Amino acid sequence: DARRATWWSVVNILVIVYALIPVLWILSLSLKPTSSVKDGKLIPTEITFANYKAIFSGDAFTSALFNSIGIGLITTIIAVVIGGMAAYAVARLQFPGKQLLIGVALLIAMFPHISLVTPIFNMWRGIGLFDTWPGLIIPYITFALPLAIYTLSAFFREIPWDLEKAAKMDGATPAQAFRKVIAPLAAPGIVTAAILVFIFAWNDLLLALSLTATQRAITAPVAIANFTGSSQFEEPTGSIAAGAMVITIPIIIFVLIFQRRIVAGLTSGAV
Amino acid sequence: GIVINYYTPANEEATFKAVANRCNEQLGGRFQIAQRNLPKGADDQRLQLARRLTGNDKSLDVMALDVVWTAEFAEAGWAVPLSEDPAGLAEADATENTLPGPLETARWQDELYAAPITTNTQLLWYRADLMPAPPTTWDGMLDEANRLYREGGPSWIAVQGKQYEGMVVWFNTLLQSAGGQVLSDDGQRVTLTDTPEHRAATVKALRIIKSVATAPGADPSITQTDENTARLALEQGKAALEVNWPYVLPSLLENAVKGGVSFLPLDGDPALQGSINDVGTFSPTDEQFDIAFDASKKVFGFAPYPGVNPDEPARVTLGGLNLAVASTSQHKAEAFEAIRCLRNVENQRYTSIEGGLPAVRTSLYDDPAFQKKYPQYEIIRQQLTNAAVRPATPVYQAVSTRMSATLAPISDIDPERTADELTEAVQKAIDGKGLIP
Amino acid sequence: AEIVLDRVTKSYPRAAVKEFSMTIADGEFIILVGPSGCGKSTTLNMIAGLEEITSGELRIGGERVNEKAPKDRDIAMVFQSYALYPHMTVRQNIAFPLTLAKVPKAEIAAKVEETAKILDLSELLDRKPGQLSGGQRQRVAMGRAIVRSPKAFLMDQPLSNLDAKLRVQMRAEISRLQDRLGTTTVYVTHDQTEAMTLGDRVVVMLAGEVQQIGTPDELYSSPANLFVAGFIGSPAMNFFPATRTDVGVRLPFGEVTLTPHMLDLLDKQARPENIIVGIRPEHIEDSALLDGYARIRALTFSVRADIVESLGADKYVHFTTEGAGAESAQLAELAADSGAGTNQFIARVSADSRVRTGEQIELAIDTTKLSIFDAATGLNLTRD
Amino acid sequence: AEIVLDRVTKSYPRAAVKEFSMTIADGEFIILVGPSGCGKSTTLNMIAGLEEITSGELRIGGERVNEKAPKDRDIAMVFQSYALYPHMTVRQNIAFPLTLAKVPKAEIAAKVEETAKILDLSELLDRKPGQLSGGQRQRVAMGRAIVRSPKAFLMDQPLSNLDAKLRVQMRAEISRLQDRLGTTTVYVTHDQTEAMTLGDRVVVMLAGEVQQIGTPDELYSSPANLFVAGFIGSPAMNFFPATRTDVGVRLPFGEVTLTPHMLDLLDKQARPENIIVGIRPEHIEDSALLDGYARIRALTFSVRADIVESLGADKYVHFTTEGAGAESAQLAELAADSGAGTNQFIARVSADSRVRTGEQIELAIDTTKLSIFDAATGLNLTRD
Amino acid sequence: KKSERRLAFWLIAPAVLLMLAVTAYPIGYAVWLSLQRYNLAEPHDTEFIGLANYVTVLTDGYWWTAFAVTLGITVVSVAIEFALGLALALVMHRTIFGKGAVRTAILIPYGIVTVAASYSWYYAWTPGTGYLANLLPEGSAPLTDQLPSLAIVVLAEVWKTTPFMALLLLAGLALVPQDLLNAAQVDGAGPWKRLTKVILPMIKPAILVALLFRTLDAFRIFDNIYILTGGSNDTGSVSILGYDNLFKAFNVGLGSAISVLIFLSVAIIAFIYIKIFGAAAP
Ligand SMILES: Nc1ncnc2c1ncn2[C@@H]1O[C@H](COP(=O)(O)OP(=O)(O)OP(=O)(O)O)[C@@H](O)[C@H]1O
Ligand SMILES: Nc1ncnc2c1ncn2[C@@H]1O[C@H](COP(=O)(O)OP(=O)(O)OP(=O)(O)O)[C@@H](O)[C@H]1O
Ligand SMILES: OC[C@H]1O[C@H](O[C@H]2O[C@H](CO)[C@@H](O)[C@H](O)[C@H]2O)[C@H](O)[C@@H](O)[C@@H]1O
Repeated sequence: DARRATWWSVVNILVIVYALIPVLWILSLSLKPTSSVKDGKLIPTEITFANYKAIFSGDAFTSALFNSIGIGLITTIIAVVIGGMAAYAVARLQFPGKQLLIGVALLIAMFPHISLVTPIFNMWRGIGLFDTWPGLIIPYITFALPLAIYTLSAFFREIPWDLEKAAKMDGATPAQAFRKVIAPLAAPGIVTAAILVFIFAWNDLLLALSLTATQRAITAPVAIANFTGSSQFEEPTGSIAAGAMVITIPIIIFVLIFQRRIVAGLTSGAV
Repeated sequence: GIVINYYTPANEEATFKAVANRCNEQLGGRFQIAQRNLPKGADDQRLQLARRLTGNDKSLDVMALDVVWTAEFAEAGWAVPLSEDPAGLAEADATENTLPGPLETARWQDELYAAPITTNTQLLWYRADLMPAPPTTWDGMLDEANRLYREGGPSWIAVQGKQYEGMVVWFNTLLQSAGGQVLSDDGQRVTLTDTPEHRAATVKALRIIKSVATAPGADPSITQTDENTARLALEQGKAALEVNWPYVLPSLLENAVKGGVSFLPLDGDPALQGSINDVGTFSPTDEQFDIAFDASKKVFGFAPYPGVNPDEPARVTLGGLNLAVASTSQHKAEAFEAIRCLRNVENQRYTSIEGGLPAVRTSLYDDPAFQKKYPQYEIIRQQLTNAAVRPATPVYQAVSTRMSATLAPISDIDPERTADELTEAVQKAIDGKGLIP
Repeated sequence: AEIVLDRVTKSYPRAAVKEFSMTIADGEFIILVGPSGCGKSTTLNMIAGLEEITSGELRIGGERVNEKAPKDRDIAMVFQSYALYPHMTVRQNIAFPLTLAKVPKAEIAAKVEETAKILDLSELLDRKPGQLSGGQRQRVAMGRAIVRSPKAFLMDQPLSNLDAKLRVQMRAEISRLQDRLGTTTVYVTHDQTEAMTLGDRVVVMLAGEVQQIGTPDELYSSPANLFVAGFIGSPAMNFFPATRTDVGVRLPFGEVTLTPHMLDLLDKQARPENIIVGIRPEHIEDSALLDGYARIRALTFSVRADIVESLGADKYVHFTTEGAGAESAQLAELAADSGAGTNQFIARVSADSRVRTGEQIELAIDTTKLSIFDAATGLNLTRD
Repeated sequence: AEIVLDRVTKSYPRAAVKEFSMTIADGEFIILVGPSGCGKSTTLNMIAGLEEITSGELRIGGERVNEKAPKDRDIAMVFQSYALYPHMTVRQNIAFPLTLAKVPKAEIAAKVEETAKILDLSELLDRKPGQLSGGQRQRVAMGRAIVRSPKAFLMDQPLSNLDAKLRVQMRAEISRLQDRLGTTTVYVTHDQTEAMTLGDRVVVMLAGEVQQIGTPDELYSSPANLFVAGFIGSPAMNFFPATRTDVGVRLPFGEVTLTPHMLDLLDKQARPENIIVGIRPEHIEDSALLDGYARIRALTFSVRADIVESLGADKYVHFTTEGAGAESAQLAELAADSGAGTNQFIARVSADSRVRTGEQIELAIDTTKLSIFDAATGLNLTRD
Repeated sequence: KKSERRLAFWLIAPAVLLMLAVTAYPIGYAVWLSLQRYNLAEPHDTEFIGLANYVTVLTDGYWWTAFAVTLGITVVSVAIEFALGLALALVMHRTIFGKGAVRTAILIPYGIVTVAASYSWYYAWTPGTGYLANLLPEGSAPLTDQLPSLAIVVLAEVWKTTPFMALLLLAGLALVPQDLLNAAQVDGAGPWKRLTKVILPMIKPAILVALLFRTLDAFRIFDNIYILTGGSNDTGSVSILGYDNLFKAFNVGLGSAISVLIFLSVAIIAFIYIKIFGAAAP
């Protein structure tokens, strides 16, 4: 029906506009020269790379990005392994009280950071150990594991373990058959859970901020939250906007690629 | 090879990078000097520093702190006192040739805990292209801005109005100027309303704040105008006036040479071609400074800080930076050689001449080349004869946040009940009770 | 290769294969019919090595095998689920068992292509599973069995998910390749009519005990018990629990004057007081039709036919009658899955018959098709 | 309701509901039939207002139903998947349309009790579904319809979601229900046996238009075309091409002479070129039996038997030949999905037959329905 | 029985070595630490005190203002984020076009770094600068007044958190068979009762976990107030009060009492869902 198809065509662009303009705004506010800073036009003029050149001029961002990625990978891997090791027992084993073990994790996933920050800073994790990566990786892992348990449990409810029964008639030895049959089906699940943990662990500001304060471990959200101008007497907003555009630039292209996996993992395969 | 982490607030980074480079070139192979930025804001500057000592960081060596806090660090046993050089030299170098006021900020109880490096008071900046003699009284200043508002001109006052320790500077200048003070001389008790003369002082100071906060044609965001906004408001041509610090000078000249401010087209003159540095700083030649300033002085300029009464020149509040050596650094004899050469008598020539901060080595204000290149020098010296300190006691910061938080909006205050409100909050902060917001 | 098993057992918190035995010669497609919740899948799992023999023994001709590992034993199962490895191509899914058995890649390329020519996959084989039709998918699961030139074949109701027109089609293809292989083989089912379409000897269970076994024509013509008799054949037998009267059974619409051809074969033992008599709907005639001496003597009665319908070339015709329908021995045991409204009896006429719903129809019956069982036991008096 | 529908014209960017017209009436039970994809569900959706009437009109009572809203456009519907709201009680699932229609609580209570007695649900209407499983839920779904006493009814195809055995009770109770109601109903299927059972008329369609419609016994006995004759009476005829023959027919195993009455039809019009002969699996017999005054016209033959069906209520065999019989006007659509083969055939034989596999099966034919068809259009010549 | 139980307990054991000594132990230490006259600048002397930290937080007005503000922002943000997220889910579920364009766009505000999403609003709502702020009247002062400031805090958090909630509702909703709706539709419900009477009573468990997960995460907010207003004008939410009382003043005893009192308040919110609404795991 051409009128209702037009109405849907309108609804589709409206929701795209709602999601994109507060992003394109940052790009435009960054690209606007300091003459067009304080000029109210959203449509830019005389756009310049000078602010982006000023981000990479001096080593201030290199360590923030490189530490964000390093912490992302290590907290992903340790969460994926122990979260998968839990998820196999949560799916395949049928032990008494198993609902408690899944129930408590989805609660501590939501726990209030401004509680945890006081005791940890006043412990051997801030007085003994302090700013080096373990002082973040240990709390990061804790908020990551529940998301690993949920998403990996959803993938292990999806795999038919009766494929193992078929495999145990395709010869017998599981140390060959299970190894060769099951891993190709496990892979798209585990890589999706790894992506979602990497992103979910990326942006917990209160712990990233409160436990670091060095050129090592001052991760990408903290770097921009301490940043307040590239220069002495330039209007700082264009430089801040450039920094925000730099920091976001990886994770947009990252989620842009893996969309089916991302929505399936959160939706437990429902879409 | 060892490197020394020199912490600085972010407002004077390019200056301390130039100073750091000089020192790093002068020192030879001993060790490197490297700068680090704390935030721009006058208590976040403390937050990110105390967090590096409450946790035992080894990446903290030399730190620039605000003249207001030092009693707290000293009483906490951080910021180890200047007696402890193997060279013995820092306690002499700190005493050697300073302005006397800043040096008296740097000792908690007889012993020095830091060495002064910069000091600053405030100047009343004004647009000579649209106004006559710089309004002396706050009342006359509001009168002149009212004229400009009715004429349709740059009506804003651009005061340091925000809920932070950098605003308590302003109020405490008004209270000191009106003849009151926050704490007793001994620091042991409140004194905001100790005598009915103090009641009159504080209530007048609050009326004056309320007046500037609410007069018709005021700047819309004046509850949230941080210090950095004031500089920008004048340079944007939106304010005919401000009461900023002594460093708005070069920032304007720089923002007139590198394209920028429409009322001063110095960017149009061949004399300034290549005058700005390839690191992005200004740093003109002597003739380029002189022509930039001689073009500016007809449009833009300064005066001593306005009075509460018609004829009582203000007890303007003392500000600055004191360098200290941290407790936690593993080596530290090397950090004392760093502080000595960071406050070197040549080194701080650049700190004023191009960095905008007033130097503390006394002779620089007598020297002719400095007195030429630093044209505001005589007003600063003058004010440092009568400039009021903030009350040195370790509770200061806990008081100053309580006082500011009681004046949460800068408008919207009943002066009389707010005077009691200030006394109550300040009392509780000396008592150390309750929660800071 | 033949197989045998004896004295068998299973257990669950339920003796699912309690005291079973069988022999499974070359070429025998043994069909294991019965109600769901017998030891069906579980006995095929025992034979496949996926289940535990709690007592008794199994033999693949070459050895006893209940003692043996899941290595060897009943090779070449196919799955009721049509289970496959969906990341692989269909050609790879056919090839996989031979590649796991280290078969050379030229030997794969031959036996994969021959199997894909036997099956309906010769064009489709380059695709992944699930991107393909369910009969082809099932066919790949049969390919998985076919490729391993196996000792046996195990079917697991492989017509499960198909529509009926495709079930009977694939039943022919299974018959061809069962005969072409000559394997000893097995196929469990709950479908009685489908079990008549192929296979050398039906076997039937009440739960874990064999009720009967034999070739399905012998099974249909000479059933041992009312349970196995009533389960067999498409038209369910009209059963009358009844008084075992001296003339033969006196059903009140048209009494059975039983001739000596069974009545003297009854009188060779002490006669029962009560019986259940069964007759096949296919054995009734319209009494207004047929020809010769049968039209007089065929046990005739009239009842108001409560429905009729043609089914194409015939008419199924329905009516109600008296009988002791509240009691059971091997009858309520069927009523578990189906069987109610005991008074509703059914008959079969040709489409040439002028009969219709809602009229008094004369029906004719004879003693050649009659069957009788103990009202106390459900065991047949007519045959073992 | 008056049930008059015409000129579908719903064709997609694909003929879909393209030429259809219905002419249905009060009290009728109609079956809609064909292969998958014909627009059977889409025409039911247009009747239900789930699509709006593109061309012509849909009417019932005095109403332009074609132009009406989806709400109450068809006053009852039932869905194959037994559509049932899982959070509710079973009683609430039944009451749902009546509480949507805001009927008073005493009327709800009386009518839900009535409905839950019209179906055997009186012990279940208190319990939630899933606790009330699919074997009861199948009844609950059609319970929704009954609370309206609906002016017209769409059945969809309920029985095929259920397992094959229970359909004996389900189809009996569905027919009883229609008997108890005395109102119009329509049904859809992909199977001819499901249509012939309990139907008043059958409509067969393809590509959004009717191929033929009528009473099912005429539709069976008198098909419009050979592809329709392959659909109704699912044991389809053996079909063979011919050029022409001056007395009757030629076959791979014999000849037919019949009588002049059918040859008159062939010479009744200009259709003597390529033609089809189509003979049922019915009208075939074992040549050892049915001899007599008819035996001279029984036209006996024999073919080697490869496979047999032998359940004893009746019997039948496959038979085979060689020849280029792969021709199709539209018959490939019937060949595509069951029993596929160019020279593959079947015959019925009575239970008295004793023939087996691996031998020459001697057989005879009954003249009284032998039939002939246009090779160009597929049309039946003997009766439309 | 015991064989797979033994295997399972040994496979679970790492995920209770972690998520105990790095959750329950920190909290348990935070309890003891709340019982102390302990200031972080003088660790050489400390004293046990019975209740004075808890009584202080329970009676000082700066706790109650910040606390009441988090409840307000919680209920206001969650209600809007739900009602929008529901509509957003339905659009991306039922749109007729190639939906991958919409699925692309709806992930972006989910994925994006929370601080960068926040500077966007900070400049959009500052006068003479934001394309949005520039179309308020002169003298409007958009960001400095308390209630307007709270409105801008809410806007950033609904724009940032509603896409995740639209996925939890979508996953709660895409399970629903279309024929249940076709039935409600031919029975004459229309769209309003298709939503209210038909589908919502199915999706109850999924909407309850979605509301809970948005509620606790909306309670413990920080960055979108810190980057955007710094707790000024008394706008500071409950987490930011627990920041300043440890790193702007050093009384770790009181900052530990805030740390516990937050956590018990979150626990009581979770209890209302888990008991009074059931809300069990999906
Ligand atoms: N591993 C097991 N543990 C416990 N009980 C079992 C197990 N395997 C089977 N059973 C029992 O056997 C029954 C399942 O039937 P079985 O697997 O023997 O064949 P079936 O599935 O009934 O046959 P069909 O596949 O034809 O339906 C269940 O009711 C269950 O009680
Ligand atoms: N809303 C629609 N848009 C486009 N095409 C449709 C729509 N509804 C139905 N169709 C067409 O109708 C067909 C599906 O319904 P139809 O009754 O024609 O066949 P079917 O339902 O698959 O058959 P069966 O009911 O036997 O499975 C599809 O092939 C499709 O092209
Ligand atoms: O000169 C640059 C410095 O200006 C500010 O410091 C002044 O105002 C303070 C409070 O904000 C006073 O306490 C201080 O004594 C003054 O120097 C600013 O706070 C600093 O960060 C700048 O470095």
